[PDB]
This record gives sequence, structure tokens and C-alpha cells, in this order.
Amino acid sequence: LGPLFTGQWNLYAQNPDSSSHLFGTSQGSGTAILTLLGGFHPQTQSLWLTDMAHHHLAIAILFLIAGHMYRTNFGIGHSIKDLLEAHIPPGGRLGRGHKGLYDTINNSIHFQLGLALASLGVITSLVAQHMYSLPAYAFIAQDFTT
Amino acid sequence: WLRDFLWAQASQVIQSYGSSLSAYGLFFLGAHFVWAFSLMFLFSGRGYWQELIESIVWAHNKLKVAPATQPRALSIIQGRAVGVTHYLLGGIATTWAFFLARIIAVG
Amino acid sequence: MRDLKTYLSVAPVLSTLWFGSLAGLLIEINRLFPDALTFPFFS
Amino acid sequence: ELSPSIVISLSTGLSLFLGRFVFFNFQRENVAKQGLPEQNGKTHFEAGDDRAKEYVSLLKSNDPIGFNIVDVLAWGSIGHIVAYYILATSSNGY
Amino acid sequence: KPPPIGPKRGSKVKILRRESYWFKNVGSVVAVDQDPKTRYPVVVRFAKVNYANISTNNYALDEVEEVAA
Amino acid sequence: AHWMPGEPRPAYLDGSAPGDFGFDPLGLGEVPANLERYKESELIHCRWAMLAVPGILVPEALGYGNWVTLPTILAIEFLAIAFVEHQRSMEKDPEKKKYPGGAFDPLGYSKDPKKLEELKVKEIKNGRLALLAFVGFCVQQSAYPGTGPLENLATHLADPWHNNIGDIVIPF
Amino acid sequence: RATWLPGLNPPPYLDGNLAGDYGFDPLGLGEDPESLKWYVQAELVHSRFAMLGVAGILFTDLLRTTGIRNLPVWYEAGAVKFDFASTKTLIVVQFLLMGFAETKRYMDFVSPGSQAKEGSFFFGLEAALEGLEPGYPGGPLLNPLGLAKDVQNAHDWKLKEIKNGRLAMMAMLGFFVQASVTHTGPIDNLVEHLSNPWHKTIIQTL
Amino acid sequence: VMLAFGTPEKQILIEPIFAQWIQSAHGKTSYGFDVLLSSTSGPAFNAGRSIWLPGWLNAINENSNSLFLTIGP
Amino acid sequence: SHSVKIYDTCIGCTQCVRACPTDVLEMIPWDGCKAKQIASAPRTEDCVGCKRCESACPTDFLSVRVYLWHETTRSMGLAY
Amino acid sequence: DISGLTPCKDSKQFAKREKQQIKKLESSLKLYAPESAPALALNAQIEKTKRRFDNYGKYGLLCGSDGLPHLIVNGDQRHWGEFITPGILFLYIAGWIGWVGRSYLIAISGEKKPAMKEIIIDVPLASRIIFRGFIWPVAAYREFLNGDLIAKDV
Ligand code: CLA
Ligand SMILES: CC(/C=C/C=C(C)/C=C/[C@@]12O[C@]1(C)C[C@@H](O)CC2(C)C)=C\C=C\C=C(C)\C=C\C=C(C)\C=C\[C@@]12O[C@]1(C)C[C@@H](O)CC2(C)C
Ligand SMILES: CC1=C(/C=C/C(C)=C/C=C/C(C)=C\C=C\C=C(C)\C=C\C=C(C)\C=C\C2=C(C)CCCC2(C)C)C(C)(C)CCC1
Ligand SMILES: CC1=C(C/C=C(\C)CCC[C@H](C)CCC[C@H](C)CCCC(C)C)C(=O)c2ccccc2C1=O
Repeated sequence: LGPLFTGQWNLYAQNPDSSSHLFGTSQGSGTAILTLLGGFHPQTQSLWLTDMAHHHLAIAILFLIAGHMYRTNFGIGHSIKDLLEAHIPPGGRLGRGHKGLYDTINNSIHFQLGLALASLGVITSLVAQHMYSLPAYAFIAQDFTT
Repeated sequence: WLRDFLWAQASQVIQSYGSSLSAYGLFFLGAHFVWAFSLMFLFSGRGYWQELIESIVWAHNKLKVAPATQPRALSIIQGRAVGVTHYLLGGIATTWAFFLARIIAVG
Repeated sequence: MRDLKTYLSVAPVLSTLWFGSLAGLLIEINRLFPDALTFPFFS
Repeated sequence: ELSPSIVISLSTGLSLFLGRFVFFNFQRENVAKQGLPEQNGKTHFEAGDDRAKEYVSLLKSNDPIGFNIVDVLAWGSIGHIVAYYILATSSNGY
Repeated sequence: KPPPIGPKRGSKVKILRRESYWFKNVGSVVAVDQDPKTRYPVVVRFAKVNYANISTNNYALDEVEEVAA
Repeated sequence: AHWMPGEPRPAYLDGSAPGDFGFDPLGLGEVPANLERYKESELIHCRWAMLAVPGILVPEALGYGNWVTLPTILAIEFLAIAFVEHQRSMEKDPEKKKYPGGAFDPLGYSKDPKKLEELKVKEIKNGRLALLAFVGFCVQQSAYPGTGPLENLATHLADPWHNNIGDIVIPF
Repeated sequence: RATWLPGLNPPPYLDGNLAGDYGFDPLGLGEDPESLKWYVQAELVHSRFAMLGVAGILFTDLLRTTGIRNLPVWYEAGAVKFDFASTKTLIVVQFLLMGFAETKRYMDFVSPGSQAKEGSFFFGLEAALEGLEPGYPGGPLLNPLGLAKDVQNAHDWKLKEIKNGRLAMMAMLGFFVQASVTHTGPIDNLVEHLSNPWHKTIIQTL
Repeated sequence: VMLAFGTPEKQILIEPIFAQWIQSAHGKTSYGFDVLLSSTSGPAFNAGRSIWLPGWLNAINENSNSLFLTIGP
Repeated sequence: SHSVKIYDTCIGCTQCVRACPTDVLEMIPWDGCKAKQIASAPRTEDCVGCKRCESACPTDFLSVRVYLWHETTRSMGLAY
Repeated sequence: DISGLTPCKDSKQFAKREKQQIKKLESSLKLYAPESAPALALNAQIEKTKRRFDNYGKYGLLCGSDGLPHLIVNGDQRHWGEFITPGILFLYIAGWIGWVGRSYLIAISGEKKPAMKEIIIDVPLASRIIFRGFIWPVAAYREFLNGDLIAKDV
């Protein structure tokens, strides 16, 4: 945590398991925990655990920043109602814009469910399309039925 | 029946591509198709197709191509007739092609 | 006869006439110009 | 080395200065224009949710412009963020 | 009034009724029930039938609008 | 008083505005609020480009710098410029958002309204010309990677009927 | 009148008062009137460009075949590298100049009074572009001689124009196809026809 | 049919040029487009030249794994 | 059981009820049309839902209208 | 040579396809006399195959590792004979069909019972219209500018 608090984050990407690593033993291992070397582990034909760690960390920063967006009991933030009533294009192409949409979504559980299943289905297909190509588990690329 | 009759004896209708028995494999796949196509009629109902037809009729009336003979989805009994005839034709031509190629090849 | 020509102008009779003429056209093209995948004129 | 204690305090004081002095009137303008997160034409607290109750006690600052503790958290979250961005992007020689 | 209240017999008219088959379609007024108590006097005759093979329907005065032609 | 004499001028711009020639073929300035914002942004883009072009050709005529570290100069730039830009955003009078005057107008050019209108016309004309000149700089640096604008003018004046735009616009 | 094939009445949307009508519109293209106006201006410009083309081809090939000047074949004439200028510059210069010409012609067609009224500065010449007519601009710049000062009562002149121009367009299509399947010049094909006409035609190309 | 007529050279085989372009836009040299990551001179390749692209290239170019498969008609 | 409703667009042609095989409908006097009669649906308990009534309503869309609802032994048309 | 595809004029597997089909047709040719109708037809099919392969070679088609011509649709000027020139050739005919049909339906629209003209096709009317779709790319463009292509709602 010296490297983390002192900003010297590059000290967490020093020995990134330099291509001779056997998954489950110290031979050819290293000391890094967060890397962006990309590609696949040569033994497992899978993604590096350090890449997954740095990944979940980075998207954690993004989601923790994005979750401080909408207005709450503390005086700051956005009201989605006014975000929608403000996104009405001048020109009348969309017409009344997204006006009255917060009330027709928040009251409507089926709209929430439909948007949720939309996003969920797209990311499920994404899970498929990225687990076949970018397997993040050891010895799942070389086994072929899973 | 799936292995020793269907799978095995359908090794002379599908391997007949580039042979004299190639129209048999062609109609094998085609009769497969016509059967499955029939399932569009047996499974569906008229109301969906009338609503779709009225949408594309809006698309036509937008271009002054509204036919006077009003486009109507098939009557229900007609959808059933089309389904059963395509289903029978497809299953029967599948079987016809399969039998004829199987029995002409090994003879 | 006016009614015979009215029947010849009916949709199925005229359709089979039109598609027989058309099919003969495409057939004779694929016999005179067989096995065609690319348009080589001003290629 | 960029003195990781000097750049971070510097960027935080910078974010706070940009908050209170430069644009707090713009931020408070947008807060008052977007208004509370109303549902069906009324605030959540005004709709029966006892747990919303926008905390005026935490907002009651006597700083003459009204820079409450929440805005101090805001400008300073952005500050530490930009600080560690500079520090990390400057750590590696890329 | 004893004089006509609605469109003329033959005036090609548009339908503003949202539930009719001929919505936003023109028509041809064949009659207007001059009784001042019926709710849908305007007997229209369209060119293309509906799904029930019917080319005529009664409409109101406010559910109808004559075209500029 | 028209960009293409013959085209019907739209209803929302007719000559009254300072720089009005009726060039809105896409219909962007249909509504009035977007039109006002557009002329504000036009004046600002114009003034920045007119600050830029003499900061390009003058280094090129003498310095030949070709107009080509981060974490300090970037911070000082952002600090110096965000303040001015937000203070500009804090004005609400639109004619004072385009043309503030006061502490921005010394020398008394804005003292006579007719000459004020004529000078607004002059500003907008020279500014559209300078925006075109900067876009020319950018695309001439894109096409020719390592040449200067005045260098390209010398290239044109050497043999203009052989070194022109055509070499890039068509394959041949 | 005589309308392009006897036994057929001319279409009622075009007759008489137009430059060489003869009632040929079997495919209903001049049915809409503004479409007919646009097509009339199109025809006039097409025919005039085609007339200049046939002159610039026949004259050059009279000089070439006889041997007065060593000019290139019309077919292989575009790739002549000029010393003073390049084709890459000439395309751009043509674009600029003919844009200033054709857009002015257009803005007159949609608004006849344009190009001469206000802020239409062309070296101070905002009077020669009066137009006077669609397709027949007139003025000291465009007709210096002014053979047809009047243009409504000049039906003979406009008829000569449009007939010679229809024929020049057909001759230009001739130049296009005749020298893509024979790969010679028009004058070469002519003297090939005028030696043995019954043995050198289109269908004598096997 | 063309197989049923013994003429597989007459088939409508459209090479997916756009997906192959995206593949070559990520480091696949199996097509020879050399654009934005298969071109060494591309600035996109120069930016991440020292971060991830060695591993990503010896992964995507390795024809044993299953990311960005060699696609055809 | 089923909820049959007659809307005010009815012309009083008496086809809805002359087609109805279960005596659900009946014509009553009215003042909204030239025929001075309109259909009513008292015996909706006897309504099976066959929609022969609205397969015979000659109006823009419909005037009689059958809404499928709680199905009982007589709306399901059971002899057992 | 694009998309990793070798041309068919300099492909090995393409010539192998040629040789294999020719040997296949010759194996079916040693069962009849060389002057009868079956052998003559087989020799005609053989010449058809050989000219087919040589024509696919000389047009610059691109044959992949499987040895079959892979058509390029991207818009390469060398391969406009694959999609773009026949694509224009298609769209010209397809718009001919659509335009003569549309002008026919508009022609019968002012009839007492127009539907009987869709059953009993008025062959004089269509035949006068059947060549009016030759000029569809300009007539349709004007009908779009004049406002006659797309109908108005009223
Ligand atoms: C929609 C999918 C599809 C596509 C794109 C094709 C495409 C093709 N098929 Mg396949 N085919 C298909 C479905 C398809 N087929 C199906 C479903 C079947 C089973 C029924 C077949 C069965 C089949 C066989 C058995 C054969 C083909 C063949 C062909 C080729 C035809 C070339 C030809 O003769 O045209 C030439 C052009 C014409 C016939 C049209 C002429 C049009 C006239 C002349 C008007 C144009 C001139 C006009 C006046 C305008 C000029 C300009 C000016 C005047 C304005 C082509 C590659 C043949 C081939 O050679 O394969 C490679 C072949 O042998 N196909
Ligand atoms: C403009 C034109 C030719 C212009 C040529 C030029 C500039 C040539 C220039 C050069 O050669 C020189 C001088 C010198 C060379 O060194 C260089 C180049 C550059 C090569 C031809 C138009 C040629 C135009 C043609 C052929 C148009 C034909 C139109 C027809 C037949 C229309 C028929 C119909 O439309 C109607 C009339 C009525 C409808 O109802 C029915 C149908 C049937 C549809
Ligand atoms: C180039 C190309 C490409 C691409 C392309 C594209 C992308 C396109 C697009 C396009 C588009 C995006 C279009 C749109 C359109 C729209 C509209 C809207 C239209 C309309 C039309 C109409 C309406 C018409 C009509 C008609 C006609 C004219 C014909 C017939 C008749 C009728 C009437 C039908 C590729 C590479 C792949 C390949 C190669 C080629
Ligand atoms: C697809 C489908 C339809 C719609 C099927 C349609 C109406 C058939 C499509 C139109 C046919 C093909 C006629 C069009 C061809 C005409 C002869 C016009 C000729 C045009 C050219 C091809 C010549 C039903 O109406 C239906 C009803 C009940 C249960 C299932 C279904 C069902 O599955």
C-alpha cells in the first residue's frame, strides 16, 4: 500500500508472470497484482489473473464514480426527471422529447423490467461472445465441451 | 430408426452431391424446408399477419401503391390448409428423395 | 374474341405467359452466356 | 518523484477553489433548476418515504456563500481523483 | 335546424375516429340523418371495405372533417 | 447581401443580424434560441481563429516553428482559461454575451451605433475568413505532413498550375 | 403539325409553343410541367455542349486524318500532359469556373431576376445576366452579336438550335459507341463506310 | 445446387471484407489489410505499443485459440 | 361470467341477437339512431363468448363487444 | 491479392478443381462411343467446364485456400463486376418492375372498380406503361422532387 498511497502504482506491475508460469506453482511466477499486459496466459490459454484484477479495479473506480451522480438526501446530484425534461431537442424532431418519461417508467414496473432484460440479454450474449474468445478461467479454453 | 435407418440410409442422399442422384438431395433439403415453412402456417394465426399486412400496406399507401384488391391475411381455414399441404408435401418429398437415392445408389 | 383475350389477360394466364417468356429469356441467356459470376465488360 | 503529498494537496485545494470561488453559483444554479428528484410531481419525502428527508443539518453551513460539507466532499473527491491521475500517469515512463 | 346540419350528400370526407378502419382515410357522404337526437348521423360510403367486408359506417359530426378538395 | 443570390432567404435571418447572408441550407438556426447561441459561438470561434492565424504565419515567416511538459502547462492553461470562459458563461444578456463592451471596449469604437454595426460586420467577415484559414492550415498539415502554411504559399507561387490542391483530391 | 410519327396525337401537356416540339414524349417525362421546364433547360444545355463536342471532335479529326495537325484521337485525348498546366489543376479550375457558370444559370432558372439585381457582383457586370428567358440568357456577354434580339418570336432560330443540337447529341452517342467497339476516330469510320458501304457497317463487325 | 451440379466453383462466396477489416484493425495479419494495428506505422499501434499489444498480437495471431477466428464466406 | 357491452354506435339491425345462440342479448327501444332500437345484454351469465354477436355487428369496428372474463360451467359450455 | 486471397489465374487449388471435374466427367465418358450423343454431350460439358474455369481465371476473381472464387463486395474498382455493376444492373430492372407496377396502379386508380384491373390486367395500358419504367431513375427523382412519389396523408 506504499505504492498505492504514494501514487507509484507502476510498482504493482513489475514481475507480471513472465511467460513461463505454471498455474498453481511458483515456477515462472512473479509479484505483480495489477497489469495490462493483455493477451492470454500461455499455459492456460486464458486471461491473466492480474489483468482481471486491474480490470475489476478500474471498472470499480468507474462505477463508484458514476454512483455519485443522481441526487439524494445530500443536496447535490442529478434529478433524472429534469435530465429527461431537458433532453428535448429544439426542432421538434423527437417532439416533446423524454418529457413525462420518468413518471411513466418509475410507475411502470414492466418498463423497468423490459429495459433490464434488454441490457441483461445483451450483456449475456456478451458474456458468451467474450468467454468463448477471451476465457477468464484456467484450462477452460483447452477443454472443449464446457 | 434414428441411427440404422434414418442416419445410415441417409448417407446416399446427402453424399449424392455432384452425382446423378443430386436432385434427390436437393429435394431432400427442399422438402425439409417446405415442411418447416408449413410450420409457419400451422403454428401462427391470421391476426398477426393481418396486422403486419396492414403495416406494410401503410408503407405502400405512402407510395401510391395501394392495391385495390385489399391485401388480407389468409383465412384461418386457409392457413390450416396451407400448413397441412406444405407439411405433407415436405415430409413426403423428404421421404421420396431419401428412399429413391438410398435405393438407387446401393440398388 | 374479346372475352378470350379478357381471359388471356387474367392474372394466372398472363403470369404464366410472362414467366414462360421470361424463363425462356434467362434460359437462353444461361445457355449462350453460361457459368457467369462476374460482369467483365468495362471491368 | 512528484512529491505525492504535495501534488495531492495542491490538486485538492485547486478543486476546492474551483468549486467555491469559480463556479459554485453555476453548480447551485443547476441544483436548484434540476430540483429534488420528484416522483409523480412530488419529492420522495413528500410522497411518504421517511428515509429521504434531505439533511438540512448537514447542509447548514455559515460559510457566506454556502459551501457546505457535501460540496467540500465533492470538490476534493475530484481533487484526489485528478491528483492520483497525474501521479499514476507520471509514475510509469509512458 | 331543419336545413342540413352536416356535410352534403357526396362531400368526400375524412374520418377522425381513431378506432375505425378508415382512420385518416377519405370517404363519400351518402346521407346525414337530420334527426337532432341521433349520435352518429353521418352515413359514409368508402371505396375499400373493412375487415368485415363493409364499405359503409355511421359517424358523428365531430368525428368527421371535410377535405379542401 | 446574400451568399448565393437567387436562393430564397429563410424567414429567421433576413439581413438585420450583423453578418446575415442567408446561409442556413441545413436549417440549423430555425429556432431563435439556437440561432442566438450559434451567433455567440460563431463570434467566439471567430475570435479564437483570428487570434490563431497570426500566431501561425508570424512564427512561420521568422521562427519557422511549423506550429508543432504536460502536467504543468496543461494545468496552468486550464486554470487560466476555465475562469474566463465560465465568467463569460455567467452573462445572460445576449447582445452583451456577443458584444460586452465596457471593460472590453476601450478606444471608443462602440461609441457610434452605425459604425458599431459596420464594425460588427467587419469582425464577422474577417472571422469567417480566419476560420476558413485555420481549417486550411489543419487540412494542409494533414495532407502535407511536414510543411508550413507560408511554405505552401511559396510552393503555390513557385508553379501554381502544377502545385495545387488537385494532387490530393483525385487519385489519377 | 408533324409530331414525330404519324398516326399518334401529341401529348396534350406539350404542343406548339416550344423549341422544336414534334410531340415525342411516349414515356411521360414531360407530363409534369415544371419537370418539362427543367428538362427543356437540360436539353438546351446538353445539346449545346454536345454541339461543341461534335465540332471539337470532327474538326480535330479532319486535321488529324488528313494530316494538317498531329492531334490525338478523341478516344485517347484526355491523357495529353500539357507543359504549362496539369490535368489535376485543370479539373479543379474547371470545377470552380463552371460552378460559377452553372450555379448562376441555375439560380436564374429558379429566379429569373437573379444574378443582376443586388450584391451579384461579377466585375461590376450585373446587367449582362438579365436572362430575358429560361435557357436563352441573352445580353452583351452571352450574345455579343445578338442575332435573335427577340427570343419569343425567334422560333426559327431556336428550332434550328434544338434540331442541330439533338442531331449533335445523337452524333456524340455515335462517337461514344462507334469508337468503343471499333477503336478508331469518326472520320476513319466514315471513310471506311464510304469505300465499301455494303461491307463496313455496325453489323459487319462480325 | 452448384454442389449438386458438381460445380463448386460457381458458388456465391462473398468474403467478409468488413469483419476481416475489423480483424486486421486489431492485429490479424491473415488478410493483409495492414490498417490501424497490423500497420506498425499506425498511431493506434504506437500508442499501446508498450502496454498490451505484444500479448494481444501473439494471442490474436495464434491460430489455435478462439478469439477473432479466421472467417470466410 | 363474460362482460358483453353494447356501445352507442349501434344502428339497431338486430343481427347481434339473431346470431346469438344463448339468448344473451335483446333489443330495447332507444333514441340514438334511425331504427330507434339498441341491443342490451342482460343475460351475460349465459354468455359463452362465441363472438357470433360481434361477427355480425356492421359498424366501423364494433358496437357490441364481448370481453372474456370469469369462465363458469355455462360460459364454458359444459353439458357435464 | 486482397483479403489473403490469391487470384484464380495463379491459383493451384483452382486448377486442381478443374482437373478433378474433368477427370470426373471423363470417367463417365469411357462408357459410350466417342461419336454418339452421350459422349458428344459429355465433351460439350467438358469444354463448358474448361472455358468456365478459364473465364473465372481471366476476370481476376480471387480464389481462396479452398480454391473457389470469393467475390469481393467492398467496392474495389477491380471487383465492381462482382457486385456493383450487376448491382446497378439489378436495381435498374427492379425499379423498372416497381415503377411500371406503381404507374399501373395509379393508372387504374381512377377506375370504377379498380380491383378488376389487378385481376384482369389491362394489357394495352400496361404495355404502354411497360416501357415507361425504362426512365424510372429520372421520373422517380422528379416525382420525389415534385412530391408525386410519396403520397400525402389526407
Ligand atoms: C437470390 C440469390 C441468388 C443469387 C444472387 C443467384 C445468382 C446467380 N445464380 Mg443462382 N440460384 C438461386 C439463387 C440465387 N442465384 C436459387 C434459389 C436457385 C435455385 C432455383 C439457383 C440456381 C441456379 C443455377 C442452377 C444457376 C444459377 C446461376 C446464377 C448466376 C446467374 C447469372 C446469369 O445467367 O445472369 C445473366 C443475366 C440475366 C439472365 C438477366 C438478363 C436481363 C435482361 C437482358 C435485361 C437487361 C438489359 C436491359 C435492357 C438494360 C440494359 C441497360 C440499358 C438499356 C439501360 C448468378 C451468379 C447460373 C450460373 O452461371 O451460376 C454461376 C446457374 O447455372 N443459379
Ligand atoms: C453532352 C454530350 C457530349 C459532349 C461532348 C463533349 C464535351 C466532348 C468533348 C471532347 O471530345 C472533345 C470535344 C475533344 C476531346 O479531345 C476531349 C473530349 C472531352 C472527349 C452528349 C450528349 C448526348 C445525349 C444523348 C445521346 C441523349 C439521348 C436522349 C434520348 C435518345 C432521349 C429519348 C427520350 O427522352 C425522350 C426524348 C422522350 C421520352 O419520352 C422517351 C425517351 C426515349 C426516353
Ligand atoms: C455502395 C455499396 C455498399 C453500401 C451501400 C449503402 C450503405 C447504401 C445505403 C443506402 C440507403 C441508406 C438508402 C436509403 C434509402 C431510403 C429511402 C427512404 C428510399 C426510398 C425509395 C423509394 C420510396 C423508391 C420507390 C420506388 C422506386 C424508385 C423503385 C420502384 C418503384 C418504387 C415506387 C418502389 C456496399 C459497401 C455494402 C457494397 C457495394 C455497394
Ligand atoms: C404467413 C401466414 C399468413 C400470411 C400469408 C400470405 C397472405 C401469403 C403471401 C402472399 C401470396 C404469396 C400472394 C402474393 C403473390 C400474388 C399472386 C401476387 C403476384 C406478385 C408476383 C410474385 C408475381 C396467414 O394469413 C396465416 C393465417 C392463419 C394461420 C397462419 C398464417 C400464416 O402463417
